[PDB]
Amino acid sequence: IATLAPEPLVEHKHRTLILHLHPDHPTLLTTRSLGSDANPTRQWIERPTTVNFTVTGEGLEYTWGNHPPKRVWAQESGEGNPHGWPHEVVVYYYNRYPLTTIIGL
Amino acid sequence: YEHTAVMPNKVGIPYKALVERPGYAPVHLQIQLVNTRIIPSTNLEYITCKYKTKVPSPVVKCCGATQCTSKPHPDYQCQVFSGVYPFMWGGAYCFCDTENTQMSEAYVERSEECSIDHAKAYKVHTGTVQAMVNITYGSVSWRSADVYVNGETPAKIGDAKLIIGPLSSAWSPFDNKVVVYGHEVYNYDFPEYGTGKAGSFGDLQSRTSTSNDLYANTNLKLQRPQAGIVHTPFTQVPSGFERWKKDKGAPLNDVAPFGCSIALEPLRAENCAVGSIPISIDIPDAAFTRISETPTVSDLECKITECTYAFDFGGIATVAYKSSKAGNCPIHSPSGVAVIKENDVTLAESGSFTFHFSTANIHPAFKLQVCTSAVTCKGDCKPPKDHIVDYPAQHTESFTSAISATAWSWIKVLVGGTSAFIVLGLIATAVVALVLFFHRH
Repeated sequence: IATLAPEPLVEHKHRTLILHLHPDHPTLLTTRSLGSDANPTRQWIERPTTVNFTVTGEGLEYTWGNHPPKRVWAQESGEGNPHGWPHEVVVYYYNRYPLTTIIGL
Repeated sequence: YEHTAVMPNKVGIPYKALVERPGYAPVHLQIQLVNTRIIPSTNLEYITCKYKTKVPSPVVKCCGATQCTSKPHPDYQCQVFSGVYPFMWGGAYCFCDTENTQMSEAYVERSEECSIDHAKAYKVHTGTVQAMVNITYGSVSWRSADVYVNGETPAKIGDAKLIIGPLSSAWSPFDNKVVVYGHEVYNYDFPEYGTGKAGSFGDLQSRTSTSNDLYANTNLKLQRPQAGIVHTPFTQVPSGFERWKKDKGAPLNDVAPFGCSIALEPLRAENCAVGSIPISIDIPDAAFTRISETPTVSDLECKITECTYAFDFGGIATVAYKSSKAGNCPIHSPSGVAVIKENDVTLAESGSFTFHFSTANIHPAFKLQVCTSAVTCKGDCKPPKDHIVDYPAQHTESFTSAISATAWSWIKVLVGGTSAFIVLGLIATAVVALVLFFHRH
């Protein structure tokens, strides 16, 4: 019999997953991305910390403690609106494609 | 009939296609993968585990001297220590002072935990790829049997032979040397059974778990017993297999790209999502009905009532028809803009039905075919408010999905007025060339 970690508090932002972790033993948290590059992180959590992970449209999978792994995907919500004045069209495509509209303008 | 196409390499998303035999009613075909296992060919060179050095009882011929032969043993050690004068219980061992002999030999062997936990060293080589497909067509229910992913071998599922084509990528997540310890596999190099650096991985190498030949170099050095007691001391470096268990990095099933899940018993790398898979299915001729016994629609008008950007089935559209007769006939959208949730619809004489779809476009300009008749649908969509969800996308994001009508207006204003500015310079250049020529003659 091995210990089970407390459940994290998950909070969602635009292409960002925030995990509030409050362990009572040194606990392993490993994530990877489901794209062409894994970009893997691995760390032992001893004190109550928060970690922000960037989730793209391909996905992200995080394992915390002895829990089964969970997979999350990010939608295309954005911040601006595409229809309207030119100070709103430029802002909307910058939050969606941050590099393409920099060299596209 | 025979229908050949190409499907994406994704597991939970069905591939819907509408076969078109002219003169017969179309048959809705649905192919859905369940597994995708990349199975390389491995051979086991050697295993490794923690050692256990056993010490035989030393001889004490303690008036004179003794010598040893070279017994065949892994990391065998001999020494002779002169003038020890030991002290057992009940007085000293022998009378002869200041000239004695103790051998104290030693020998290294594998432990009894080597049957339970050990690390297997494999060399891989590219092998078969196979998958399990769930299929249906027409009125036939879902029947599934696994196929081989190569463009040669046909498999009979139901009454239809499916030939799953080769994968477009030769990517496999295993390097040429892997270590399988317990539940997870690694990507680690071997010393290849000849060498062992005594502290890293090949301190103890054995070809099989029950094998009789052992390789062992643990730097076993004997030491002189002190102060007149009978015991055999030694010094040696610790086991590198116990050190490898501390320093091993992340396993291959935690750093694999494309979301591969690594299983063990044939050493699969299951459910990767890379490339595309061509298909070729031969459909029986008894699944086609004549077109005189099926509905045929005309006067189709498509209106989209609600559309949402999200990759959940939030798109709804209702169309209006007037069929020739009542019955069932399938629907399909052949373009890559939107996928359709429904397979078939029930018709009447001059009614209307609704279907749910899913698109990644702001303005979906897709068309769909119902009852071998096409109709174009158009509309506008709004972004969703949820930021992170736990299901994959049903659609496919294109390059021009995110461009709206106002962004197309600003591009055409920019492109149109730039070329109109530069043509007016070319027109006015050719105008003054004519009036300068007309001045002379």
